[PDB]
Amino acid sequence: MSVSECHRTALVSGMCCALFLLILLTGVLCHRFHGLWYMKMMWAWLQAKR
Repeated sequence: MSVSECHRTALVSGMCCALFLLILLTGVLCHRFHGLWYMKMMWAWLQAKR
C-alpha cells in the first residue's frame, strides 16, 4: 500500500521468523510425547534387530 519499497523487507521478514519458530515448536511436542517417543522408537529399533 505504501509507495515505499522497503516495506517488502517486512513482509519477507515475517515469514523468515515464522520459519524459525517451526524448529522450536517441534520441541513443544517432544516434551508432551517424551515418553511415547521411546515407545514408538522401540518398534523401529527391534525391527532392525541390530
